[PDB]
Amino acid sequence: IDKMVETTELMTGNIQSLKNKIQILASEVEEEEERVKQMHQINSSGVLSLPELSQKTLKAPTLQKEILALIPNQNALLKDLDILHNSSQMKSMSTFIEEAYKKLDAS
Amino acid sequence: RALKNVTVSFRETEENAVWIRIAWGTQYTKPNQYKPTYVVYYSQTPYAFTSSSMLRRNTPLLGQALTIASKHHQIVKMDLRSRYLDSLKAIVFKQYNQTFE
Amino acid sequence: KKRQRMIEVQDELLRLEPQLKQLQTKYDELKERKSSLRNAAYFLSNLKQLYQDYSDVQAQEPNVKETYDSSSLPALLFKARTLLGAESHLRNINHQLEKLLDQG
Amino acid sequence: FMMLLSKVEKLSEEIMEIMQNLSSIQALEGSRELENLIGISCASHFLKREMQKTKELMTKVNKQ
Amino acid sequence: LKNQLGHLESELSFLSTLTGINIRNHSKQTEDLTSTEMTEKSIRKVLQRHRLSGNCHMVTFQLEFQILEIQNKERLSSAVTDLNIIMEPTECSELSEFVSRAEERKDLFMFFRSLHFFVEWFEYRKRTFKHLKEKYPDAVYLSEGPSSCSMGIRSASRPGFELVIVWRIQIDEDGKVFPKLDLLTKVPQRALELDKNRAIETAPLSFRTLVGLLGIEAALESLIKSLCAEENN
Amino acid sequence: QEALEEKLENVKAILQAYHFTGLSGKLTSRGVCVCISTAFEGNLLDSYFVDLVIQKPLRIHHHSVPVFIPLEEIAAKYLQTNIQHFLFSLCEYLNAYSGRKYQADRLQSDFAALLTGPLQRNPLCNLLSFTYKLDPGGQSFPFCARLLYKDLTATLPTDVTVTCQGVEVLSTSWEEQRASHETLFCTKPLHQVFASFTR
Repeated sequence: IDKMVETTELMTGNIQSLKNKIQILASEVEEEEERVKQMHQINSSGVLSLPELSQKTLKAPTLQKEILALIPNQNALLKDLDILHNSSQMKSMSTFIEEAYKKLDAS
Repeated sequence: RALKNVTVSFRETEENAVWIRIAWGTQYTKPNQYKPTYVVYYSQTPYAFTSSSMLRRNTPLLGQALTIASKHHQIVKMDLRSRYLDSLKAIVFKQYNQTFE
Repeated sequence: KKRQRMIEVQDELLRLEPQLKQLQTKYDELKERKSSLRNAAYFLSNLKQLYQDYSDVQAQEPNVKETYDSSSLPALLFKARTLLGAESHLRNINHQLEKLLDQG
Repeated sequence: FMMLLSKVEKLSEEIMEIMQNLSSIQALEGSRELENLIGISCASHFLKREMQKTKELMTKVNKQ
Repeated sequence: LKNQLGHLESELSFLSTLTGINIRNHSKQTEDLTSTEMTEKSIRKVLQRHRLSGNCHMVTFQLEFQILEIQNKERLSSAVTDLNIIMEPTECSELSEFVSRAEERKDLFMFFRSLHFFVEWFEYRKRTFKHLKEKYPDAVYLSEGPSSCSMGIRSASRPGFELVIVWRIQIDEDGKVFPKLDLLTKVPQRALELDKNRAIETAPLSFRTLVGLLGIEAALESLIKSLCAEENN
Repeated sequence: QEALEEKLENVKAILQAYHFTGLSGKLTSRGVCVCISTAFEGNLLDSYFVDLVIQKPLRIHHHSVPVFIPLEEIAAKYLQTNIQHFLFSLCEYLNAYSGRKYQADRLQSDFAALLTGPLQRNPLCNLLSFTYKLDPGGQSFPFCARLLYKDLTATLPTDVTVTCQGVEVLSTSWEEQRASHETLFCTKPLHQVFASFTR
C-alpha cells in the first residue's frame, strides 16, 4: 500500500498542472488562428465531406528530391529545355493540346 | 499478492478459450475446494462468463484482476444470467441465432 | 480494512489512468498544431511579401527575357510533359473520340 | 482548326528533327526508374500517320 | 415472369449503386478435368472460365480468369489459377503498374476493391476541379482538363510567376489507396536575390502541413485566394 | 416465353458473378443481407453474411463475423456517414482476418515437422511465436521468431524480432542469417518464405 502511495500521488500531480497549461496554450492558439484567417478571409466552406489522410503519407519523401539525385548534373540542360520552350511551333502545339481537351470537356 | 492461498489452474480449449478455476482461501486454511469459481474467457473478446461464487466479498477482486491482465480500464457487471452456458454464448455473440443463406 | 484500502487505491489507479493518457495525446496534437500553424503563418507571410516584391519589379520590366532556376526545373519538365509525350496524349484524345462514336 | 490540322501535318517533319538534334531529353529515354515516377514516353517515330488519324476523327465529329 | 424479373432488376439497380460495379455481359463455360486414374476418394476437378465485361462509374474493364475447384470428401478448397487483364487506353496512365502486379500476385479481389477506390479519389477530383475552374476562370488553367496529371495556376498579366500542383495516386501492398500532394514552384532567377527568408526551399514541406491540418480542398483554395486581391496596380 | 427465360438466365449469370467480385446479396423485407467472400493469393474460402437494415437509423441485427475484432467502434464511426465505405472496409478486415488464418493452417499442416516445441496462438494473430530449426552448414540452429504486427488492416509484418535459443558464440554466419530472416519476413509473405526454407 505504501508502494501504491508512490504510484498514485504522482498521478494526482500530473493532472492539475496539466489542466492549467492546457487552458493557456489552447486559448492562445484559438486567438492566433483568428489573427490569420481574418487577414486571409479563409473559412471552412463545407461543400462536401472530406476525410483526412494517414500519418504514413506525411513522413514520405517528396518527388523533387528523388529525381535531383537521379539527374547527375546541374542546370546546364535547362538551356536546352529553354530553347524548346521558346520555339513558335512548340508553343502553338501546346495551345493545340489545351484546346483539344477543351473540346472533350464541352462534348 | 492479494491473498496468500489462491489456487490458480488453467486449461486451453478449442478456438483458444482459457478456463480458469479460482479456489478462495482467506488467511489461514487451505482454500475452498468444495465450492469453486469459474471464469470463461475467449482470449480476444471484452465479454466474459463468470459463475456465481458463494463468497460475494471477493467479487470486486475477481473482476478487476481480469481487467488489468487483459489490458482494459473499466469493468461493468452486465445483468444477464442463465443455467445454460451454450445458450448464453448464442444470445450475446449472435453467431448461432441465424443459420440461413 | 487494509484489503478494503488496497482495493480502492487500485480502483483509484484505474480512475486516474485514461484521462491523462488522452490529454497526453491532446497535448501532443496541440503542440503539433501550434508548430504547424506558426510555420504556415511564416510561410504565407513570406510568399505574399515575395508577391509584392514581384509586383514592384514587373511593373517597370515588361519585355525582359526570363532566366529560370534549377529549383523550378522539375516544374519545367511537367510543363514540357505535353511537349514530349504528345503522341500518347493524342491517342488519349482518339480513344475518347472512338467512345463518342460508340455512344452516338 | 481544319487547316491548323494541316499546319501540324505539314510541319510534322520540323517536330521530328528538333527531337533528334538535342542530347539532353533524348538521354533521359531508356531509364525505366525515371519514367515510373514521372511518365516520360518519348517514343515518337510514326507521328505522321497519327496526324492522319486525328484529322479523320476530328472530321467525323465535325460533320455530324 | 415479368414480375419475377421486375424485382430482380431492382436487385441489379441496388447492387450497381451499392458495390458501384455494373456488369454488362457474362458468359458461363464448364470444362471438366477429371483424371483417368483409379484411387480411393476420387476428386472431381471443376474448371470454370468466365468473361466479365463491365464498367465502373467512368472507366471500363475486361476480365479473363479460370478457377480450378478441388471437390474432395475430406477437405474443400478451390484455387484461382490464371489471370488476364485486357486493358484499353484511358484518361489515367499510372494504374498500368498495378496490372503487372496483380497478374503476378493473382488476387483479383485486390484488383476489384482498389480500382473502385481509384475512381473514389478520381470522382473527388471531378468535383474539386469543377469548383476550381468555374470560380476562377482567368487564373486557374488546366492543360489536359480535369482528367489531367497535374494542375497549375497562372496569372493573366504576370507571365513569369507560376505554381503547379501535382496530385499522384500510389497503391501500396497493404490494400490501401493513398494520394500524394506535392508542390513545385516556378520562380525565375530575378526573384532569387529578392527573397531572403528562404521559404521556397521549404515550400513542399509547408504545403503538406496544410493538407493534414486544414484539408485537401481547403489548402488548394487558400493558395489561390490569398495569392490574389492585390488591387493597387 | 423463350425471350423471358433467356433474359432470366442473363440475370442469373450476373448474380453468379456478384459472388465472384467479393460482395453479393439479395433484398429482404428485414433490410438487406450482404455476403462477403475473401481470398488470399488466389485461394478463396467460405463467405460471411452481414445483415443491415434500410430504416433510419442504421442498426445491426446479426452477423456471422466473429467478435474477436471489435465491431462496435467501427459501426459507430464508418456506418454513420457512409454506406459502401463501411462494407468495403470490413471486406478488408476479413481478408486480413482470413489472411492470418491461412498462414496458421499451412504452418500446422506441412511445416510443423520443422518446428520444435509447442505453439501459442491468439485468434486475432497480432502476436505470433514459433521456434524452428534449420541446417545451413550441418549444425541445428534453434531460431525463435516473434512476429508482432503494427497495422491491423494489413497482412505483411512490421515488427520482426528473431532470437536464438541455443548457442550464439560463433562466427559471422548467424549474424548474416539473422539479417537475412528480418529482410525476408518484411518483404515476403509467410507461406512463400517457408517454401524458400526447403530451397
